[PDB]
Amino acid sequence: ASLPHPKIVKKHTKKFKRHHSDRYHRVAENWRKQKGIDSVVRRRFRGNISQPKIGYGSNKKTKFLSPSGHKTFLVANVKDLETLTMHTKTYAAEIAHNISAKNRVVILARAKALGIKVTNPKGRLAL
Amino acid sequence: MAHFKEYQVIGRRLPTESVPEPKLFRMRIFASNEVIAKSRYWYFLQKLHKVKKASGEIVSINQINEAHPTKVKNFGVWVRYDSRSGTHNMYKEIRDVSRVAAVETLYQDMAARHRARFRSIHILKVAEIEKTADVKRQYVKQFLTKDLKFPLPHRVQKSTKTFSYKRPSTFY
Amino acid sequence: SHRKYEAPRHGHLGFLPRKRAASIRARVKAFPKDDRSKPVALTSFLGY
Amino acid sequence: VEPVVVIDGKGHLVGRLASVVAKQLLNGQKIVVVRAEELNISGEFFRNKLKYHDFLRKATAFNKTRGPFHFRAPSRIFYKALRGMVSHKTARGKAALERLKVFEGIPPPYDKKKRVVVPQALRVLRLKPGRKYTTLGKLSTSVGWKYEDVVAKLEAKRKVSSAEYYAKKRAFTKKVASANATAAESDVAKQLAALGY
Amino acid sequence: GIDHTSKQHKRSGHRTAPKSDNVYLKLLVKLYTFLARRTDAPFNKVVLKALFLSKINRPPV
Amino acid sequence: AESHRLYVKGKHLSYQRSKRVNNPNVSLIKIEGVATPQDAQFYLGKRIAYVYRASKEVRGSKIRVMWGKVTRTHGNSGVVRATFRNNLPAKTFGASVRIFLYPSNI
RNA sequence: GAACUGGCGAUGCGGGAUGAACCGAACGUAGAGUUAAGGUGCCGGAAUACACGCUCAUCAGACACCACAAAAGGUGUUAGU
RNA sequence: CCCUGAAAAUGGAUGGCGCUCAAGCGUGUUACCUAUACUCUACCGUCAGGGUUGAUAUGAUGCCCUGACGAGUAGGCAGGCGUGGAGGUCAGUGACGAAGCCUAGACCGUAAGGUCGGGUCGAACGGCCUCUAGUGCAGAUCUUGGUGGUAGUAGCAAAUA
RNA sequence: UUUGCUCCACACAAUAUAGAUGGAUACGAAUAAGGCGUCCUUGUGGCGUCGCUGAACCAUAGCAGGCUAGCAACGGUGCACUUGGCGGAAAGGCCUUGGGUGCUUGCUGGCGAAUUGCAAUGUCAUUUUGCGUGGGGAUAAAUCAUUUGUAUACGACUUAGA
Ligand SMILES: [Mg+2]
Ligand SMILES: [Mg+2]
Ligand SMILES: [Mg+2]
Ligand SMILES: [Mg+2]
Ligand SMILES: [Mg+2]
Ligand SMILES: [Mg+2]
Ligand SMILES: [Mg+2]
Ligand SMILES: [Mg+2]
Ligand SMILES: [Mg+2]
Ligand SMILES: [Mg+2]
Ligand SMILES: [Mg+2]
Ligand SMILES: [Mg+2]
Ligand SMILES: [Mg+2]
Ligand SMILES: [Mg+2]
Ligand SMILES: [Mg+2]
Repeated sequence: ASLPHPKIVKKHTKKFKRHHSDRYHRVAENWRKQKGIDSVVRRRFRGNISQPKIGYGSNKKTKFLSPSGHKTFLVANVKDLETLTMHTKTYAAEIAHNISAKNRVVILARAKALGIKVTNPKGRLAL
Repeated sequence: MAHFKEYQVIGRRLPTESVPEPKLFRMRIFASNEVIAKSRYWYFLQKLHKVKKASGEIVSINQINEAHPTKVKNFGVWVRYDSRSGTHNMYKEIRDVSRVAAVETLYQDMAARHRARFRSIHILKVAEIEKTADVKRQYVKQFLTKDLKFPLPHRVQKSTKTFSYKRPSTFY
Repeated sequence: SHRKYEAPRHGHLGFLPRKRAASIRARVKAFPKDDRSKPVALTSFLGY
Repeated sequence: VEPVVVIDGKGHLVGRLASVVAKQLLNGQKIVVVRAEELNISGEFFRNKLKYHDFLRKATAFNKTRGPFHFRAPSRIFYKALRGMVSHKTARGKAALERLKVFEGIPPPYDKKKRVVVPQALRVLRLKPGRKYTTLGKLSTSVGWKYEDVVAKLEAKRKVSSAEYYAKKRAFTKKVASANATAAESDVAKQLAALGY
Repeated sequence: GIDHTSKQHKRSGHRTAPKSDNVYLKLLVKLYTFLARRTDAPFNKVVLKALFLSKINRPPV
Repeated sequence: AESHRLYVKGKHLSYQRSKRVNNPNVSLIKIEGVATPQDAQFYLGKRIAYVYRASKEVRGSKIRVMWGKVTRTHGNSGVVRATFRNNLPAKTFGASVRIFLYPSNI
């Protein structure tokens, strides 16, 4: 597997959705801080949505780690994949979205031969 | 509070060069603890003599226990208290087995019948009545008759359970 | 402010609602008190 | 303990019984209340009739059929007291309310079931002797309940049938106790007495 | 709650490093940081602090 | 025999709550035959099962269990506080739970 | 319309049903324990606790800010001079 | 304490139900309930005080040790996210499918956002270090354009047919 | 109107559970009074006894309860078959009679259990529904359209029509 690590605690799995993005179509879900003078969200009235705070920060030991325990590194070619040769216990390769299928076959073959875990090996597989 | 103790508190003015060995004034104070006893002592010395806690001293505080706690006595109690529109002196009689218990009953009774708090009451004097025919209140005299005996009609028994299967009775 | 001239109400509040009757035959809602000493008899009749 | 609890409402105080029953239903106990017409309210009859007339005069001004409803039957006066003691506008409170049945008299099948009392709501245990009290069937009749007499007739004939049942049961109980008397001073009886039975 | 007698999270108000990006100045700073840490001479501390100073705070001599 | 019970009957009353805020993480359990905190102290640490039925067979059964334990006494009348691995659903306010005799100290 | 101080504005949280200012207490994210003010018949978490009295109102009473009551009067009832 | 004094307009408010040796009033002793408050612990950030070079196994704005602290409009400052274009670089991605668009499918970040899979599509487009600005919208009876409910509703009833 | 509908029984499948897990175990009145037993001259009677909680009473032992042999009494319980009687407040239940058929832990034996591996509800209930099997049972209406005007804005109502 990956390097041993403590249990990963998230401290907030629920997405921080913008106030009234469920009310109006024009208000997107991307988080925005309410700045109104009277806003109940800004004033933190009970029963309202929670706002992002630095106290929600992830434990630095487990930060950026996937559930499998690897940090994700985006690769576009074999040479990009080769940089993880000595870091197979801490990093897993992820193949970029715009890599062609025939180049993905080569990347996957090299990754299997070197022992790098690929996050998305089923992308663009012919069958 | 109502778990009253009786303390003797003896104090004096702070000794000076002109008058060493002051006169050692003493009171009997009904209070829940010694801190309150000492405070009540200074309050009363404050009111009677030209002395205060700063210019004075507490030489002794001692709890006074009942001589015969298991001997039913009759107590005459003289109190002075403040009503909503004046100050009044009262005399009351308590049948009880100790002075602290009698004072407890007195405070409960003053609170109940005259809405007088502990704040408003001065205990002037508590004295055992040495013999009958000196008891002046009928609510105490009625318990001094020979071979006194009374029933307790309509006994209500406390249930440990929500439901009962038997339609309880009040015989006793 | 008050009505400024008193007048009795228009119509009777006890004949409400002023809706169509449920049936063309109005129903008898009370019959005469029974008296067991008299012979058996009908309390009402139907006609047109 | 038992799946259904049948409370004889005779001689109970309405509010204290309603509080007990509300807690039972919310805790998940099925309750049937019988003889609601024999429930008691503290205070004199005139005073409680005045209170009910104050309740009667509260109605929605622009439409009386959507206003507060004034149910006259004793079982409904008790039910109304238990509401307001239950959060009836929620699903949990509604679920508690389907756990309750209230009747005047003792209709079947409860007329042959065991009835219980709630001692903490019993008038004879709660009220001070000499305090005046009201009877629910009499208050309901003065308010407009129509069925006091038919309930009384049905209660009288139920009491007759129950009396013959009790006479049969008392005779059988006497002979069972007689047989248990003959079982004494035997070795099995002596051992059971030693063990506590 | 704490009845704070002083402002919270207050920065010291003194430079801990040169504001510049001169690499040779940063090498001098790291040299005198090592000296100021591993020696008890207050000269090294004084020189280290002076290495952080702005232009108006280091007038020509 | 006709009886096979090895647990003590209990009722799930509510969550821990103030007047207007509840805490789903702690449940209040009324154990039958317990009227004082002194008697409730015997049940501290005892395992609790909420047993319910589902239409879908999962692992060879249509019966599912929620497991928890008694943590402390509650109030003056023998009610106890309990915690479950997953909090009780809150439609079970008034439902029956089972308090087993293990872990046992007798 | 001024004075001192504390607040609200700029502030959520527990309590006062409800409420800018009152009471308690001021706030990173969680766990456990203990409390404040306020409460513990039921709604509602928590004693239909314990104890001494008082009150029956054919318009009882039921917690500060606060959502009012007076002069006067009663062989109602209680204590007292 | 209770009662009289004590009269207002929709039906209503010790919060409600109700409560009468109280679930009322005065008082007293305990137990119990629960705040984002207090205590202890973990984690995030900030601030402060420190350690670390006979090469610290070549990152010293790094790694690490210790303590305390964390409300916030107007406002100040800091570190970051995102967009069009420019220099450099990855001899980066791509018709074996770039960009775009849809996706109660997955992953990373407190967040701005980033990444991946699937569908559609057809010609260009990214990462990083820097440079630059016509660089981020929910409001302005905002501009232009498009579209609803109203609603199959009002209306299509003057001038003889 | 598809071999449709309905009731009974067993077989399967689905569906859900406001929440079985020994038994809801029946006088009526009073509470400054009652219950029960007994006797008499039958009462608002005499005598005795009881309560001070259901902490009771009843049920309760057996591979979740197997197989088998006896002893003692003719009892206790289950299942159908039954003879009746009572119950209308929502009766839908209660009291019975007589055989049969199992079980009996009232008392003595004999055989079995294991490995679910040191716990995991460890599944033992009961609403509802459909598809089947085999045994009884019965053989319509309403609406639209037309029509009336005791009705009527339209719906609706009220009439008529093999
Ligand atoms: Mg997340
Ligand atoms: Mg506003
Ligand atoms: Mg504001
Ligand atoms: Mg009427
Ligand atoms: Mg302003
Ligand atoms: Mg208020
Ligand atoms: Mg508030
Ligand atoms: Mg203060
Ligand atoms: Mg209350
Ligand atoms: Mg409660
Ligand atoms: Mg969408
Ligand atoms: Mg594409
Ligand atoms: Mg083209
Ligand atoms: Mg612009
Ligand atoms: Mg816009």
